[PDB]
Amino acid sequence: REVISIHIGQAGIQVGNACWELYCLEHGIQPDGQMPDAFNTFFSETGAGKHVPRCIFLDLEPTVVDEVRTGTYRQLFHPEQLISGKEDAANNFARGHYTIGKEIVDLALDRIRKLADNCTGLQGFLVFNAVGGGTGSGLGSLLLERLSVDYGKKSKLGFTVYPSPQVSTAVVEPYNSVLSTHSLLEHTDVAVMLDNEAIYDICRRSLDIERPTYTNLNRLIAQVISSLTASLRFDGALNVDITEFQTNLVPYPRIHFMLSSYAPIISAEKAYHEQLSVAEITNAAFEPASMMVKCDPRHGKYMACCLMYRGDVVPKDVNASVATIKTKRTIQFVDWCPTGFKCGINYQPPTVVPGGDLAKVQRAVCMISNSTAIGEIFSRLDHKFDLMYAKRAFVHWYVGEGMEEGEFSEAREDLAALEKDFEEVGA
Amino acid sequence: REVISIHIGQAGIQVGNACWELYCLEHGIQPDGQMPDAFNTFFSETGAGKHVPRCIFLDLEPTVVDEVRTGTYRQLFHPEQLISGKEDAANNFARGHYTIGKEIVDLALDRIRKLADNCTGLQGFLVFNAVGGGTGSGLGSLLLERLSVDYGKKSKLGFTVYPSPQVSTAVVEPYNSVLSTHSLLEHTDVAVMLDNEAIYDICRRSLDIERPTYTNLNRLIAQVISSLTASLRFDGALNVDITEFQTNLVPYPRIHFMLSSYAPIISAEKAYHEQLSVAEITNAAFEPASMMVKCDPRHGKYMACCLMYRGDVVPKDVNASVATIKTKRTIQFVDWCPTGFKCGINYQPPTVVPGGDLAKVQRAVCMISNSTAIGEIFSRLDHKFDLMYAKRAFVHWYVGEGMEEGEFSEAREDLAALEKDFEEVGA
Amino acid sequence: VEARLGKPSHLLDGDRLRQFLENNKKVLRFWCVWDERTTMYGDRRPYVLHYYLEDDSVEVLEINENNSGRDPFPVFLKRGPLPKVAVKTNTTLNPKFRKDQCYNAGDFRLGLFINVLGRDFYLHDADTFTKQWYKDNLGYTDEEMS
Amino acid sequence: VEARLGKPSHLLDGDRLRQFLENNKKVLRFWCVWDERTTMYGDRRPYVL
Amino acid sequence: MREIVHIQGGQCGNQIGAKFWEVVSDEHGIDPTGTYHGDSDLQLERINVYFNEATGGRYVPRAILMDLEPGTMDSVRSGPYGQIFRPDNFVFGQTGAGNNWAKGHYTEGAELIDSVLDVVRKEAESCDCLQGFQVCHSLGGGTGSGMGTLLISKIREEYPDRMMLTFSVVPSPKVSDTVVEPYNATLSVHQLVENADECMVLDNEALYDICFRTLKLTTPTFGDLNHLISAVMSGITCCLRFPGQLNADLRKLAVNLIPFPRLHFFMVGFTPLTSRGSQQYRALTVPELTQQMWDAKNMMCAADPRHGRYLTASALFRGRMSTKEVDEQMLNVQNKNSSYFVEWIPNNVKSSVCDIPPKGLKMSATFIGNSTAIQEMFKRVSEQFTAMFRRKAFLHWYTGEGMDEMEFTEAESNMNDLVSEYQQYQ
Amino acid sequence: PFTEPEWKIPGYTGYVQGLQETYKKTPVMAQLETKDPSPESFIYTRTQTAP
Amino acid sequence: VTLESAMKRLKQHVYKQRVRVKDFIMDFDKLNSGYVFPNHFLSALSMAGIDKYLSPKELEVICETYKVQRDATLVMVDHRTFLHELELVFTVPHLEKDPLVEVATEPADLLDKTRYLKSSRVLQPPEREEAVQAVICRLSDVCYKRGQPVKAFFDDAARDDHSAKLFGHVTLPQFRQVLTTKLDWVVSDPEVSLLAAKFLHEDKPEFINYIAFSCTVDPPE
Ligand SMILES: Nc1nc2c(ncn2[C@@H]2O[C@H](COP(=O)(O)OP(=O)(O)OP(=O)(O)O)[C@@H](O)[C@H]2O)c(=O)[nH]1
Ligand SMILES: Nc1nc2c(ncn2[C@@H]2O[C@H](COP(=O)(O)OP(=O)(O)OP(=O)(O)O)[C@@H](O)[C@H]2O)c(=O)[nH]1
Ligand SMILES: Nc1nc2c(ncn2[C@@H]2O[C@H](COP(=O)(O)OP(=O)(O)O)[C@@H](O)[C@H]2O)c(=O)[nH]1
Ligand SMILES: [Mg+2]
Ligand SMILES: [Mg+2]
Repeated sequence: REVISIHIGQAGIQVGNACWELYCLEHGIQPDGQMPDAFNTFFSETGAGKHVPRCIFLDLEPTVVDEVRTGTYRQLFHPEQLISGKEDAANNFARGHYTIGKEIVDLALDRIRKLADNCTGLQGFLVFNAVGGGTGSGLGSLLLERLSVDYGKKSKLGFTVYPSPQVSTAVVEPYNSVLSTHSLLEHTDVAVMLDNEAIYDICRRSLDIERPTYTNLNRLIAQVISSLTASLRFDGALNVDITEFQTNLVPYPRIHFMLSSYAPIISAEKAYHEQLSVAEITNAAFEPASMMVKCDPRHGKYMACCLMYRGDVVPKDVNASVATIKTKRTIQFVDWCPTGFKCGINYQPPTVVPGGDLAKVQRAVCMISNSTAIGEIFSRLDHKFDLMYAKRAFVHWYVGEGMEEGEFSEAREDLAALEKDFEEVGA
Repeated sequence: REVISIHIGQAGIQVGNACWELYCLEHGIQPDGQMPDAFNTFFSETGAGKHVPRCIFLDLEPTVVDEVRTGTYRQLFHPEQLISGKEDAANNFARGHYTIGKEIVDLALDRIRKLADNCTGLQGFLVFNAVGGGTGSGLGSLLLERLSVDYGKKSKLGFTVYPSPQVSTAVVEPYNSVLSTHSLLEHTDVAVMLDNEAIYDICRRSLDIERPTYTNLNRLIAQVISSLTASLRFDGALNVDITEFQTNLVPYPRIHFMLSSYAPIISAEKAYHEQLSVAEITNAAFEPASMMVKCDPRHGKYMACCLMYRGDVVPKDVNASVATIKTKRTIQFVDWCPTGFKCGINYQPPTVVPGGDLAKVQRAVCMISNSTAIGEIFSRLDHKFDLMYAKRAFVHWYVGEGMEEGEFSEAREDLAALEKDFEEVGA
Repeated sequence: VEARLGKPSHLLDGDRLRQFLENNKKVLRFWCVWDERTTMYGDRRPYVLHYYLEDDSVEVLEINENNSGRDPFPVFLKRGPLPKVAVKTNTTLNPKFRKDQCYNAGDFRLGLFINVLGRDFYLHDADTFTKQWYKDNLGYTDEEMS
Repeated sequence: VEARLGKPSHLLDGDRLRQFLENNKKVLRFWCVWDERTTMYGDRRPYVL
Repeated sequence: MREIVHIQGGQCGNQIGAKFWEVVSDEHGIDPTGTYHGDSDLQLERINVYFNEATGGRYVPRAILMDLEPGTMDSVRSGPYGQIFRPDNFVFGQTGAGNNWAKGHYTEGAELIDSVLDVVRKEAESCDCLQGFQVCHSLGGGTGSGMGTLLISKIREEYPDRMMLTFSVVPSPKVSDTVVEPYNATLSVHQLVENADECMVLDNEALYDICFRTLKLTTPTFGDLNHLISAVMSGITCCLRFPGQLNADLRKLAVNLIPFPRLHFFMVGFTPLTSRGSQQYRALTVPELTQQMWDAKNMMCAADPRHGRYLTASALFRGRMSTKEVDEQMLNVQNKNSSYFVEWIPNNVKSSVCDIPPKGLKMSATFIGNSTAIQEMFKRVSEQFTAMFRRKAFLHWYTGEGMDEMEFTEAESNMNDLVSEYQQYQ
Repeated sequence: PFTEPEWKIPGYTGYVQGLQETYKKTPVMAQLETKDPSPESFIYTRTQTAP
Repeated sequence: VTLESAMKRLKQHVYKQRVRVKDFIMDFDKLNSGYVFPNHFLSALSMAGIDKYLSPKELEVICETYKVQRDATLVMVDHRTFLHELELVFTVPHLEKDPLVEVATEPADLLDKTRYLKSSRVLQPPEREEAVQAVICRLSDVCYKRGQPVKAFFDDAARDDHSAKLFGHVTLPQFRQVLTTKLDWVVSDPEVSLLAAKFLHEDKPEFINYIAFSCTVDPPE
């Protein structure tokens, strides 16, 4: 049961740099690749005393990939996987999706192919990208298109990073988001939402970090990845595979945008005092100040929730813990869904990183839910996309690449169709 | 079972510099002639302990030959298996075939004659020459003619270096190519095509040496030769003699033109990351980008194929590996041959020259295949012949040497028949 | 399960390439003498013995004398790992011999008897590389290698 | 740059005419003898300078 | 991979550009001999963007000096780091335009430009991936603008798929060096707004105010002003030469700054700029670098940015910094000074962090603001033009050169509607 | 034996300094005659004899 | 890894990148009393981005040598003594109390400035250094007689993306290939091991300094 993981763009392959730094420790694999049977789903045992991941970092600019080639994980990867172009998409969706993507995706998927057949029990894909940029969204979409036509039924889990309402590093990003979701809406299967701004709050409140850089954000994202996927590497008391997410959380073929959270985000000092237990880390997963996505879920109603547990958790109490949550009336479920949880229990506790910031906790919870609040995010993006568009601002770059006004007027209505399908399903 | 090889021309006796470099170290023969059963096929032991090669080097220019006489392999070759004239043929086929050819070739064959003397089980001949040169075309097509009247029944394995389609070295190549091809047909039983662009391709694609030279080319030619001759030297589970090519690969007395392919071509650093299996090294030998002759084996249809293997190879998966090959529609066989595979397996892993661009691998595969896409090569080269011909260009170098106009018209008409065959048989 | 779903067999077994890389062309050569004069014909005879450090396999090459009464046969024993013990054979499966059962380079002591398939070869010499290797790796003294 | 645009070559390097004026026909003459007898033919021979 | 070729026109540019190479040489650690003598390895992974290895550790700049008098060509090689340029690139005429736009763009350019296009064509094809061009020139002189302008238009046809940066100082009535400045600038500007992709506006007027108020230099010679401008040019391309957390190459900037094709005139700045007296007294964190950045007195243009609104704005930070601390700063400024930012463009600030701060500093920054206050710098010039051109004063040196009366009426016309459509978006 | 790089093969058309002054000797011995000559040889008297 | 090894390695990195560490340290103690928690001490180094360059074993050794028990059951690390060494690298603070002392312009122990110009490392066995000089002597002679350029050929294996790249360095197999195939002359395994041991990188022991190798096998002048 193996799974391949591609990373696209500046944000994608930087996050992945923290994921593989994590996996090599979860299986005792040194960076040079040799141990001093769980690895099988991430690393193909090659040669003798070697392991090479199922991963391909690709981008258009060399600076962020050739950094890994000279990094500390030089020998870990296969130098054929790390693709790199020459000229960046420059936050120009049309540039990475119609000009530069047209030459590089053929080299991309023709490499994904000889990673697929090298696998045996391929479950699915899981891709990383930030939709604000040009290459992460532009060719990230174009790449996903040709995967769907090629495999079709392999579950594709897209872990995206959306633009935040207030904090943002680009000015054309509202264009690049609407254009990106025009495809991701219908190609991917399980698309997880993440903001940079909401994660900034977590580090300040619970980790008491007052100046967190990207190195931290990408670190506690890997934990969410390493948690929902640990149900494959370590046989748990109640397993849940990649396909379960596809059918437990998607009530309609368009509503696949999952709010994620995690608990406990605890420091090494406070780990001593806090009496960690199950009945409170379950509460800690639902408080709106702990989800990685900037939205108030109390404004909507949960479509369905999913709860990954790790470490020392017996399933008597998760039944009890979920019971009390459904007794509390501050969080309410949609009337279309009386039974509203996908419980999940594993055995291997979280792993700590020497030099990291999270403590060695006995247990942890990774909640991946589905709400009607996520409409507000698309309700928000659509507005500030409409503001700039009324003046045709910045358009002459996208048009100037070779695209046309058509792709804008017709993607604007798709988000209109989507938002209309949230206030509908919320009835 | 012994075999003698003649190296003719500038190119032929440079590959022989790289061929005989491999043999002496593969059998642990020091470069002076002795060691600090299986060599019986190549090196004839003599006197105390000193082994001497079964091979002759003749070339009319005394420059390259005496380099060997003062190179690193001085004590290895004998004083007289190195024939050298006084001046060259200078890219003029007629000049090599009649004027100087007559004066040296009877000294040549009357040396081979005492090479078959000490030999007892002579399996056959195998030549090396550049059909585009002055000696490769002249002194080969003169000697090949004179050998077939002495032995006749023995097979002849030609490793000829063809002029690349667009890349070229001399100007009068398309003349010396057709004049030799007219004489290659009726004497050489099995002729293995070799290019110089297609191998400049492989050094750049796989071994990714951006600016390769000849010594990189000759080394991996010396591999294919050793790979298809290994059955005689070592023991294998399923071995194929040098007469199999005279019966498993030639359906018609004039359709004898083969493509070659070798795998796995991998440098040292990409080696241990990659997963070396029989599934892909059998696959690698079939992509058009992994041949030694610039032509697309997709355009035509394969008449017959023979797959040689080396090293640790279990006979099970070689069946399931070629079983898939038949089920790929991207390649197509000819209906006049429903079964066209010849698998040969041997136990010795590929020896790597010290300081080579290749890595130590557990196994390797060489694929010698006949097809009809070769019928395109004799056409595209034919086309450029007529252009220089209507202008009688460079002709007076030929008639001025002694030859005449007829063999210019008829060798054009000889190859003319050859085009109809690869057209008609492909139907 | 992996074998049936498609997976390289050498990967299935494992720990093969590592030894090959370090000892690719390392061969310990010994000169054995097989005394047999006590049987009702024939005589005693010298052979050699190759121990391939790459695969821990054994190969016994028979050397031939000029005008011997023997037909020339290059090899005397195929290149397969020596059993070193008697194993209850199964008619269906040729026995799978583990390294512990098979001979090891540490077993040849230059004066011992080797039970090669019942034949008891008395090895009595070794090459310079083999002597050096034994001193390097097994801590043998100079006198043992004599 | 001056040489391209046209300028007397002797003025480019300079300091030529000064010596020529002061020493116009001043020649130091020496009588050298070249011994070579140690080679496998021929002899030693006088020259001037 | 990504390459920049650097062209320097006229006296104003060659002297600024000379400082630009003495600076960039030290950021990579190569002495005036042209050999490497640095310490960090990160100095050499991206020297191809600015240098070519010649033979045995010699690196030559990818530059093309050019002017119409051999005077500057002597002085540029006088000082240190003059012995690095390739002598072949020293293309230069002999006569001298004499502060006449028409002579630089019609008379001498006719006979020298064909030769500088040669060497430009050589340097451009000699590299693999051209990122763009980097022109250092002026806007008041004759051979700076008029000669440098024609070179631009000769290129945009040749490489229409590349960027083009032109750091061009502008004239101000307080620094009024020549007499025909209004005739030269307006003539020059009409061509940048068509061909050049985006230019950084500079002027010697504001560069003096910096050197008095904050640097508190007593007698700032041209060696310090050009040394300030060299820093800004050396900062804009930091995301090419050094790894950074949030990379932003040249094209990633343009598409973020230019909303409409004709609005590509930027004002710039640089922090930290501190006298060597108050250097030892002040705090160096991220908010300091920002309040000194958005300080209206830190802009290197004589245009008060609080007299207009910022269309967009950018800030390239350098050094190890906390990307939250960087970003929430840019948010605060946009919430507090809510009026000075455009309404119909949300989040008008792009940020970028690079991991290698300039030589000696732990942390720096660089401001690039595409404001609408830059309109006045064209308003004060458009009237000086129309004040002289009303009586055709000084005209017979252009009419007697190839220009007609139409072009001046056309140049002021285009310059007029340009200012019209800054006021339009405000 | 004579196996150094300085000695040359009998079939050596390359030039050897001073092979026009030899006779009745095999080539390898002739290359020895030039390097370490015998008092009777002309190559000895053209080099090491006093004038 | 011992303390001095880890210490000079961290000193080299902080001086070459000019990284401000005090920012990431100050926010973890609001009180300016020093003695930051050990987790926050490791956290601040992760923030500064030193994790990529030094090994966690090395960060562990630095923590244990600066750790100090403020109490019998409480342990902390006084970041003030540590920040003291980190500016002793750059300058000498409080120079006003002592004008007579002279400070150097840069720390000489941390910097090479000639690693691409000369091979500074020495072999401790004298006969080993003897052999390495003998082989380069023979090789320089052959290169000067033939007229071959050396550095031009190594540019190939370095520039490519399919190799684990590090400027001024090629790994051992590519070095050997350029050594025998691209260049004419032939070198055996013992001398290759000597050539590797002299120009080997101490950070990453599998990269070979071809720039220094070319510069010493033929000077440019
Ligand atoms: N969580 C997280 N987000 C990041 C990181 N780096 C960049 N981002 C986000 O990525 C967004 C833009 O996408 P990028 O990946 O940086 O740019 P891109 O997709 O590579 O497109 P190009 O810049 O043209 O190559 C920014 O707004 C950041 O919020 C990171 O390290 N961690
Ligand atoms: N692949 C490969 N081709 C070679 C090599 N040497 C020569 N050639 C080919 O030989 C062709 C030129 O013909 P030559 O063989 O050199 O000439 P010739 O046959 O010796 O005839 P003359 O020059 O007249 O004596 C070129 O097109 C090369 O492609 C070699 O070492 N490897
Ligand atoms: N910043 C700066 N400006 C200069 C320098 N030298 C000259 N200038 C300005 O350049 C303007 C005139 O440009 P000029 O060199 O005459 O242009 P050109 O004659 O066409 O080359 C004057 O107003 C000066 O203020 C310098 O070193 N630094
Ligand atoms: Mg990016
Ligand atoms: Mg020839």
